[PDB]
Amino acid sequence: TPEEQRAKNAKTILENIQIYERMCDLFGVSEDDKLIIENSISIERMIRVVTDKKYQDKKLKNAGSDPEKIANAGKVFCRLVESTAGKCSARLGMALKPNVEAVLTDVLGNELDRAAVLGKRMGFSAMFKSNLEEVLYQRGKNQLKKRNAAETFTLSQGASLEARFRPIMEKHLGVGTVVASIKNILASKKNGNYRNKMVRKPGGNRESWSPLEREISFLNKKLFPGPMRQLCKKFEYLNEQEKQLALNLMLDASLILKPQVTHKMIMPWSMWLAVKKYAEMNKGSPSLEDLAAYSGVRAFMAFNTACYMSKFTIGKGIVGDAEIMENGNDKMQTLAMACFGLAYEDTGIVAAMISQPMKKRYQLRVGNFNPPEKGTIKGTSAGYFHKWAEFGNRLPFNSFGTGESKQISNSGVFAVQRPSTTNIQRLAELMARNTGETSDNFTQLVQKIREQVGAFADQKANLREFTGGYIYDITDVTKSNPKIPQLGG
Amino acid sequence: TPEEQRAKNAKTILENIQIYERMCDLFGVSEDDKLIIENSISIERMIRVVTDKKYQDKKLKNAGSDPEKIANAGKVFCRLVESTAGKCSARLGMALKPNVEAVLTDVLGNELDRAAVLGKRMGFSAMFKSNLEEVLYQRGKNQLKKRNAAETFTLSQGASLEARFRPIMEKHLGVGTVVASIKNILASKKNGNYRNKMVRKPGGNRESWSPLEREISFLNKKLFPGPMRQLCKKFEYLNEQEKQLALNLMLDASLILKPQVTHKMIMPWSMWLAVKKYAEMNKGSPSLEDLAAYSGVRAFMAFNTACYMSKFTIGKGIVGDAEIMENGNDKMQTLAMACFGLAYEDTGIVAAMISQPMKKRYQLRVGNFNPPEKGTIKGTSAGYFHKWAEFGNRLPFNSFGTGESKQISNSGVFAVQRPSTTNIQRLAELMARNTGETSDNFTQLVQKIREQVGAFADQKANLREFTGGYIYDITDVTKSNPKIPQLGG
Repeated sequence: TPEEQRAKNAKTILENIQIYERMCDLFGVSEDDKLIIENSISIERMIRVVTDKKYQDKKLKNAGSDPEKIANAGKVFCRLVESTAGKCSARLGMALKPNVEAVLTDVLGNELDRAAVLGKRMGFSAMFKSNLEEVLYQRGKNQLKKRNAAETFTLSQGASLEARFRPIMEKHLGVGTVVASIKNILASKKNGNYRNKMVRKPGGNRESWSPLEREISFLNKKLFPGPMRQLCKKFEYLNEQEKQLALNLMLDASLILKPQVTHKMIMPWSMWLAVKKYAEMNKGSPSLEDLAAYSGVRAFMAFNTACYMSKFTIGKGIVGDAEIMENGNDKMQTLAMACFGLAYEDTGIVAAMISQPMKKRYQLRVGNFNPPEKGTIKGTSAGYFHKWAEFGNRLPFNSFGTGESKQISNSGVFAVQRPSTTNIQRLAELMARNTGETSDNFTQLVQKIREQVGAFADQKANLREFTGGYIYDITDVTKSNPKIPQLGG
Repeated sequence: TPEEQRAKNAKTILENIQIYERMCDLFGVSEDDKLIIENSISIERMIRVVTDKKYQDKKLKNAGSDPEKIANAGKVFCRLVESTAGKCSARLGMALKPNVEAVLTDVLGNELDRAAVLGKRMGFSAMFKSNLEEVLYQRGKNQLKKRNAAETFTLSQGASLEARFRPIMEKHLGVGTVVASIKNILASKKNGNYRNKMVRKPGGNRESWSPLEREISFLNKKLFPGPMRQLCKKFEYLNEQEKQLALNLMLDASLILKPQVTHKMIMPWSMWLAVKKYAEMNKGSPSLEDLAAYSGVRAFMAFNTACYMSKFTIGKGIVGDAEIMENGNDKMQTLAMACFGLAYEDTGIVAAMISQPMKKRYQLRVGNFNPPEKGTIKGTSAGYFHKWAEFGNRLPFNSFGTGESKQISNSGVFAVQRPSTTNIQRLAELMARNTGETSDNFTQLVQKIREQVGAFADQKANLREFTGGYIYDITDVTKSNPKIPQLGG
């Protein structure tokens, strides 16, 4: 089956490629300029705007009698990079919404109303944009609405998304994204700035239910087994302030605790195009199905492949303010961060894989990715993840558990006078948990969080990776060369 | 929106102008004598007396049977400047309370019972009077009641106000004003010289609550983030002596610490009239909406505009006692101080903006602004703030904060053996602050104040302005010419 999954993935990407090629020709993009990651972003952006069904309802509500509003409902704009003589600039490409719909309906089928097929791939793109926004600008103008601070922001990977995508992206969003959503849903229940809703998810659960259930379900799919998932089960029976308090403490606990939260890679569509043209310029050996997965070393193959000759803008100006500034390899880091979701990964790990030193925001420099008045083109530094690694989704051992099967209330076939490993107390706890015990949960789990943090603050002594874990060479997807990132100071 | 805010402001001032024009004609003021700032003050004064609802309740309580008390309840007096042959004097203007009420109800609407509409503009005027009193005479006869010393007085900007205004003026009053109020409220709880009360504030908070809450809220709106606002949250749970002790130390800390406290400009109503007549004498180019803001360089435009030809009294006598005395430009300084609230601003900054040397009380001379037996008129020195500056409301960087987003408990997708930036200790502090930790706060925050002062006593090395900050020319609202006030001795 996984080979056929790589094939369906390869077709999915080939569709995105065919759309993008058509989009590039549609706005008049020059052949070399098609490679541009900024152009990837611009097309992907335009597709979000067109596909924003909610905002289209609202647009209609204010579209009024004005013939200028009505004509601009037919036009679609795309700010794109165009180059000449090694210099580069923006152009305002324009095509009608039916032109965009034609390409989309042609490649994905007339039933774009299969919200699953278009929304899956566009969720992944919107997530990549959300990633890049998150590394860029700490979401300030959105958090002035979404009302929460920097630590909450760190756990809120993917929370730059338009609301419609948040259901689609369930697995990969950082726990804070869900938490912030719930906290803001309680504000919406005061403010009326919202419409409440009901949904269903085939292949997962045919349950037919609201944001309340949906969020709690996603929260259960994320939280740590035992106490935190038990708080997740309690959650419908917390009062609203108890929900906010619980959310806060769980969010804080999630700053340490790393239960199942899903990584993903999303390279830009122009990098997928770059992979196609690379395969072409390699004369019939690099095969996209070999790269066609949301997981595993195939992702590092694809990124380092893009690291041969892919192209992007350099503005002389900065996403910065002081006189200290730094090079395109920092853009290359930013791209990598956005592509693999590295924003809360270990910089030391990354420093060894990228095989160059890593950084914090006080040090990070980049451009805006938005097509320029004037600037210059640049191409990729070779092989950049000169070491790779195996991906993953949870803590090494989470927390200390019970005996695995022994030390329970002993059985006795043989008629012999005996001691016993008497354990009726934890047996009665297992009965209490499976019967759904409900008295003293909030505080109980608050305390359990307090002491679990302490236990973890011991467990750190070995709580570090899946036990084969090292930064192997690109000559060593074979995991032959186990080596550590750093000793310390 | 800000253009429309300038328009509503311009209408607000035009109303004040129409009231003042009518007031000037009502007491028989000569056309040139209408410009007089002392006349501005006298009208504004009379309006306070009429609008003092509390003191009108008390007046009724002692009005008794006496027909002389009853007739003088109908009369309203106004001591005003009148001039002849370059000499000047007082006249006791008289009009009935209904005459004053007619002008007010005519221009602001019959519902002067819209306490917001009249009280907003009158709070700003009463604040200007409080400013001028504060620079004049260090509030001695009020502080014999309000029981606190010179340093407390310096932080108590606006504390000359009648009580009713203190709620209205919440943003701009110096922190000491609130503090002194709280300390005197505790004395009132012994002495019974008061009635306690309840209020609500739309557009801000629909909470419906007493001076205790109101003061604590205003105090929270002022105090420094972290320790001082945390003391602000504790405050309801301090004992009464602990409140007094805390108030003292916070007040002392506020002598160094400059968290958010709001500047304002209030030029005299006769200076707004002077702006009108100036516009008139300029034949259709100076526009009041261009000047219509409580903030920004528009204020220096208006003051320097008044600096063309505005007029005021010179008495030969002095608010002074020794044989050393000095000129009308010192009145001009006093006016400026009262107009912009400069009383605790840097004299060096002001010396460069006014483009002439600045002073302390041992050097400051002025008149009483109260219409005279005999004296002479004088007019303004030209362009007086020959340099201007950008306004502001808080310290440059307050105090040193955390890392902004990095150096928290690291996440790990990749299965690799690793060090960590282990920071569980400050993570547990963030949990303690968001859970509302309550054991050891008074002393804890006393200590935090002690050490914060020390940290600040280091941080002074750069703690100086918003980083673009200089005394630019009036030819340079364009901020083109960055230059420093002084090097030192």
